[PDB]
Order: sequence, then C-alpha cells, then structure tokens
Amino acid sequence: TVLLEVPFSARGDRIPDAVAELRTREPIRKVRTITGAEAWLVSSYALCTQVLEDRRFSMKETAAAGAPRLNALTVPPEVVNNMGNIADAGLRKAVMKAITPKAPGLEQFLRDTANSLLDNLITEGAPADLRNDFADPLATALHCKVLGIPQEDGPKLFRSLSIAFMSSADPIPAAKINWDRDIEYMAGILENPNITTGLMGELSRLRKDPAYSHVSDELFATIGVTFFGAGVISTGSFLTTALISLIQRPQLRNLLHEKPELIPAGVEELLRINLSFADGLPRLATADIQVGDVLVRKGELVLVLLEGANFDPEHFPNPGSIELDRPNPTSHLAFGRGQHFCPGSALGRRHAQIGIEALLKKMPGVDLAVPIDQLVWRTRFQRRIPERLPVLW
Ligand code: HEM
Ligand SMILES: C#Cc1cc(C[C@@H]2NC(=O)[C@H](Cc3ccc(O)cc3)NC2=O)ccc1O
Repeated sequence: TVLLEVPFSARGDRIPDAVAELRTREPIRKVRTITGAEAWLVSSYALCTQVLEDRRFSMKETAAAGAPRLNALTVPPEVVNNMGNIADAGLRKAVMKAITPKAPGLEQFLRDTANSLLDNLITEGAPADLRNDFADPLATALHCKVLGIPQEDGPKLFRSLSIAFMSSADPIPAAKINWDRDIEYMAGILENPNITTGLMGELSRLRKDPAYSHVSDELFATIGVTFFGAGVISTGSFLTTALISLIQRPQLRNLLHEKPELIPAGVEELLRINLSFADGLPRLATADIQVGDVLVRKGELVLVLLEGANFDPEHFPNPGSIELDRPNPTSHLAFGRGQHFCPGSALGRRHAQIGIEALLKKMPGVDLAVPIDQLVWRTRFQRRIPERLPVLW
C-alpha cells in the first residue's frame, strides 16, 4: 500500500472515522500531500496546540523555494507573510480596528442585508440555494462594507475566489490573472477620492500620512485583496456549513429559534464542529522539534488538522454533539491559535450570528430540499463547501 494521502474527504457534513483512529493511535503521522510531498499530520488537541504555539513551526517558511508543499501557491510568496508585512509596516492596529464588527451601523447593515436576501428567496419560492443566494452574498456585502468599497464591485471580486482558494498540486494560471486584476482594482481604490470609509478609506489616508510614506503601494493594495478574499471565503464557507449542521439538528434549530439569546453559544459550537478548512494548516519546521513520539526535522512540513483538535474527546467530551454549556467553549481551534490567530474572528462570529438569527426568524421551517448525500462537495479547494445548498421552508 502507498503512504496515507491527505486530505481524507472533501465532505463537510461528516468527519471520517479515520480521524479518530489516527488521533488515538498516531496523533502525529506521516502522510503524502497532493503535490507528492511528505508531511506530518497532527490530529490531537494537545499536539495541534503545541505546533501552532511554537513559532519555530513557521508559516512564512512554507513559501520557500524547494520546500515540501501542501499545495501550490496561489499568491506571490511574500504574501504568505502578509500579517508580518502588515506589522512591519506599522499597520496592524489600524487593520484590526477597521475589521471589528462594532463600527456604527455595521450590525444593522448585516441584518438588513440578510433580511433582504431572505425576502427575495421567499418571493421567488422554494427551493432556494442558501449558499449562492444567501451565505456568500451576505459575506460579500459584509466585506464590501467593511472595506469601504462599492457593493456593486463585490460580485466580480467574489468571482476570483473559486480559483484563488484552490488547493492544487500545480500553479494555476488563472490565479495570477485574477490576482493581478484585483490588485489593480485595489490600487485604483486607493486613488479614488470617493473611498473614505472602512479599511480602504483608512489605508488611503495612512498612505498619504508622512509616518507611512515608505510603505509600498503594493502592500496597501495587497491588504485589500487578501482581507476581502480570506474574509469572504472563510465567512461564506463557514456560514454555509454551519447552516447544514443546524438544519440537520431540528431540536437545536427550534431551541435557537425560540431562544435567540443562545445563538452566540450555538455559533461557538458550530465553529468548533466546523469542517470548512479542507486541509491541515501548514507550517515548516525551522529546527528539530519533538512533537509527541516524532522528532520533526528542520525543513519538514507539518499539517495541523483543525477537526483533529476540535473533535478530540480528551478536550471536548462527546465531541460530535453541540452542547451549549461547555466549560471551554471558545478553546476550539476554528480560528487557529498563536502567532497567526485569525484577525477577523469577531467579524466572522457576528456574520454567522446575524445570518442565523435572520434565517430562523424568516424561515423557521427551513429544511434541506434534497437528501443530504445529494450535496456536491467542492474538491481540490482550501475550503469544504457544497456547490449548492437547496432548501425549502
Ligand atoms: C468564520 C469565519 C472565519 C474562520 C473560520 C476563519 C479561520 C481562520 C484560520 C483558522 C486562520 C489561521 C490560518 C493559519 O494559521 O494558518 C485564519 C487566518 C486569517 N484570517 Fe480568518 N477566519 C474567518 C474569518 C475571517 C475574516 C472575516 C477575515 C478578514 C476580514 C479573516 C482574515 C484572516 C487573515 C487575513 C488571516 C491570516 C492571518 C495570518 O496570516 O496571520 N478571517 N482564519
Ligand atoms: C484564512 C486564511 C488563510 C490564510 C493564509 C495565510 C496567508 N495569509 C494571508 O493573509 C493570505 C490569505 C489569502 C490567500 C489567497 C488569496 O487569494 C487571498 C488571501 N495568504 C496567505 O498565504 C492562507 C490561506 C488561508 O485560507
């Protein structure tokens, strides 16, 4: 037999039995990625946290020429160090502040947009596609608002994402075409006097501030493209798969409909059980480091399997059950951990909370319109998502 291949399954509605078997018997295990490279797959909560909390397991170094790769780059190699570049430019605080969900009127905008999307689906009649006509447009509209760019520019930027977030063995020519075009768009935004709000409005001001005069225009444009793309793909994909998990749990759906104050705790559990990340998080060892029974050597690739940690019964007893009263509810790894913890975690929570609150009010009887096995799971992609999510109500 050949070496165990990753990823195990593109399905986002069930965890393969193999994960629990590996976690119990071999919580760090050698695997082969789609490029042919070997890697260490880490699948227990304890070892996943160890890797993510030790910066000697480096994100930046995964982009080095000649390294064992999980997948091909879809961005320039320096962009793998995006957050380090933002920090070096003195822009970290400003970027973080721009992407919080607490800007005046943002939550009301999210609620209004979700309600409008849902009203259009109700008018059109069942079946409705909750990914393409709800979750993704809601994510796109949210990120246009947060960036300060026109809502009407959302769809074309969104169209890049089915390629930008591919998990491919080989470089993708279309990724460069779209990247270069989206960079040109964001560079134009920085020069557009109408853009005075949100992240791009703030970056546009800082760009002309003497304390930032040697920050490159390339970096300012890259922040726009990367935060739009990572935010939209991550929130749209998470909400989509969370809606599946909610629909498949009518008792919980009814509880959250009846007691909406429990939605934040429900979203935290939906984050914990979420299978949206299709691959382990990659890191390259910069030293020889003991992880469990394995001495990982300098230059080797490690893959941190988020659902390995998040379904680990030693940390989350009865891991497959959504329980709203856990004592460690935010200790999951859905947003990562350590140096590269998601900078948009609060916005991602609020997007899902508001989307779910709106859906349960407008469509309390929501259910799948097709048997669950009929969902078509996107392959060779950095997220697990159904191509369509047909529902009735
Ligand atoms: C529920 C929605 C989201 C989930 C589940 C999610 C998940 C994650 C995870 C697991 C990481 C860590 C990757 C790693 O360590 O290798 C990450 C990083 C990142 N996230 Fe999020 N996220 C979400 C929402 C957002 C939003 C709304 C934004 C921005 C608007 C965003 C922007 C980013 C960026 C830029 C990084 C890279 C941080 C870095 O390189 O250091 N994410 N996200
Ligand atoms: C979430 C996440 C996430 C983070 C990273 C780490 C890192 N940091 C970054 O900011 C961007 C995100 C990105 C990738 C492709 C695009 O077209 C646009 C943005 N690239 C990076 O390599 C990688 C993949 C992700 O999925």
